[PDB]
Amino acid sequence: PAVKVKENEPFDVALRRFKRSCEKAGVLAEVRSREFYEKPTAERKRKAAAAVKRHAKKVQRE
Amino acid sequence: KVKKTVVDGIAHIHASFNNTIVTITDRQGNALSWATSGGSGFRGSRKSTPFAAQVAAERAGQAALEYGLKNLDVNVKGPGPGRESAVRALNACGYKIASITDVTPIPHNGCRPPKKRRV
Amino acid sequence: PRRRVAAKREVLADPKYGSQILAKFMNHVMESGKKAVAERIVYGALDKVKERGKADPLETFEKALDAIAPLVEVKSRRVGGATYQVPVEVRPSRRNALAMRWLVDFARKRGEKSMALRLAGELLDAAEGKGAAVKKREDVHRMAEANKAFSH
RNA sequence: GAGUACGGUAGAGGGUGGUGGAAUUUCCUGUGUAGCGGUGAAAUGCGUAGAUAUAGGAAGGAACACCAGUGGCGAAGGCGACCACCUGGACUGAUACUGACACUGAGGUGCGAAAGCGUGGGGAGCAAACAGGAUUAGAUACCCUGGUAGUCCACGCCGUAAACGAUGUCGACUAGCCGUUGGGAUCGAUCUUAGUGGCGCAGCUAACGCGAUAAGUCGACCGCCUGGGGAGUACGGCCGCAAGGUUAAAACUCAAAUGAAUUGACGGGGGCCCGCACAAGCGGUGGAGCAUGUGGUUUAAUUCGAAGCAACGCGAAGA
Ligand SMILES: [Mg+2]
Ligand SMILES: [Mg+2]
Ligand SMILES: [Mg+2]
Ligand SMILES: [Mg+2]
Ligand SMILES: [Mg+2]
Ligand SMILES: [Mg+2]
Ligand SMILES: [Mg+2]
Ligand SMILES: [Mg+2]
Ligand SMILES: [Mg+2]
Ligand SMILES: [Mg+2]
Ligand SMILES: [Mg+2]
Ligand SMILES: [Mg+2]
Ligand SMILES: [Mg+2]
Ligand SMILES: [Mg+2]
Ligand SMILES: [Mg+2]
Ligand SMILES: [Mg+2]
Ligand SMILES: [Mg+2]
Ligand SMILES: [Mg+2]
Ligand SMILES: [Mg+2]
Ligand SMILES: [Mg+2]
Ligand SMILES: [Mg+2]
Ligand SMILES: [Mg+2]
Ligand SMILES: [Mg+2]
Ligand SMILES: [Mg+2]
Ligand SMILES: [Mg+2]
Repeated sequence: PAVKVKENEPFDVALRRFKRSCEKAGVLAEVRSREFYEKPTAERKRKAAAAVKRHAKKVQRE
Repeated sequence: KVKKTVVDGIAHIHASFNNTIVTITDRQGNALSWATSGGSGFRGSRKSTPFAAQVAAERAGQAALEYGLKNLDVNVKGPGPGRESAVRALNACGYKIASITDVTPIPHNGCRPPKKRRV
Repeated sequence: PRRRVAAKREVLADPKYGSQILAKFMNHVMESGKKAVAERIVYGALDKVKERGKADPLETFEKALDAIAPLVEVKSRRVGGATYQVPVEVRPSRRNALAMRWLVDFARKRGEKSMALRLAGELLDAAEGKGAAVKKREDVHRMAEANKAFSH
């Protein structure tokens, strides 16, 4: 979420560095996850669906 | 009618889903001027585009140039569009970029967010 | 068309001037297949241009179309609940078509003795830009900046 | 079979105190100005009485991102900040010990999400009721701006849930393959245990499907069902402060109600493709006058028929 400037490179490489750092931080995901309250039933349902999708992907890898 | 000089101030971006607010202060956080996409004549649906963010940022920078401000430390806060528009648009006014920081407040557990929208 | 197999025919039958844009303007001004009527009307208009204008009339013609062609065009797209408009760069071939159509349709609305001297009047007006066709062109052009927000 | 003694592991298992950081809100102060907020678009609302952004400070409440996992623990409900104290159970290794001390269980006895009730506290965010602004034919809703009980704590009550694996507890047998949690043994591999998942042979099933975590093959005990409504309702009994809970009918009425799967049709489901279907253009109808057909009215008759696209210059290529 913060990057320094040094050694007079063009103001595009640092921009892509900042973008990459922000998307490594995952700020957008967390700020989207706080827009509305998710009741726990929906949370367990989403986690179960993600788990079954992940296991299906891993099985289909062979 | 008085006049004062300042160098190496800080510019701030509040980029929400509906608007973006660009302000300029000194290192002590005292406002000099400010620009808002609402006051530029965008009014809602147009208010959200990154182009309006660029316009507001460049207007704020041009207003800041009167006091000098050869250096600018910029904070951005909020997930709205134009999170990157203002960063590029500030150089259009001829400013030296010293640090770009993201200060989006992340609740750890905190209060509870409002109810889900049923649309 | 979904298939996109429809090729285009090429027309080049300039009688005496041996140009290209002239014939397409002929087709634009031609109405109900009156090709010879279009011949004589446009040639009388060009004669009036030549007697009024010191230089040759073809470069005046192309300069007039240079000041009527719109660089960008606005086109409505509905976002699914709101009626927006989007500015887009005009296709290079489409520029000449818009130029010719606008110039003809604006020369049609003068109201003087005939449309030969109407065509001459807007050909000289568009030669620098004090006509009404240039007025519509600049209005459409400025609508783009009026809607630059969406663009993408 | 069951249990006891002895070492070692893992865990959001329970209870009582203390302590953390982030974030929201409110209040105070500083420069600075005219907008902020919100939406599909708006408006209500907040605004030079200086907001949001921003800097500094103060109080207060609640939840514990990242770890985090088909992961773990608990009889079930359920249990995620860190630390100490009190405490229950499970897993694992060898030896000794008790010598059937077991399983199930009508009655009864407890624990039991959320909402709710009583007394006393607290109250930041959220949010039934409610107020206003929208949308609409209406909108006592969905959407937006606020907002009270409640959500938080102590004690007491209430006994309910799609309280679900819609699958009672206990025990013994029956091909295999790929994960994973936490322990052992042998030489990364193999072997063996208690869980936790995905496939799958026999076998079972109306079918779906289950398949060593059986819905297979068998035993022990218990609970429950007998067409759909009426109805988990009435009356009586027993509980509760109340809300209500539990046990639990009949008259009357119908010839069905129901489960799984199949073909088609449909969808404000999805994916590909086509057509003057849109889009890009040109010229029209709807406005005026007249021709011609039809509907309606009148008449003695205005002779019959054709009626969304697929009737109306149509049978009629001649009243
Ligand atoms: Mg909201
Ligand atoms: Mg403030
Ligand atoms: Mg028992
Ligand atoms: Mg009993
Ligand atoms: Mg009991
Ligand atoms: Mg409760
Ligand atoms: Mg209470
Ligand atoms: Mg109270
Ligand atoms: Mg509301
Ligand atoms: Mg009440
Ligand atoms: Mg029940
Ligand atoms: Mg449960
Ligand atoms: Mg049941
Ligand atoms: Mg068994
Ligand atoms: Mg299977
Ligand atoms: Mg069965
Ligand atoms: Mg019956
Ligand atoms: Mg009852
Ligand atoms: Mg009773
Ligand atoms: Mg279909
Ligand atoms: Mg069209
Ligand atoms: Mg007509
Ligand atoms: Mg008419
Ligand atoms: Mg008839
Ligand atoms: Mg016809």
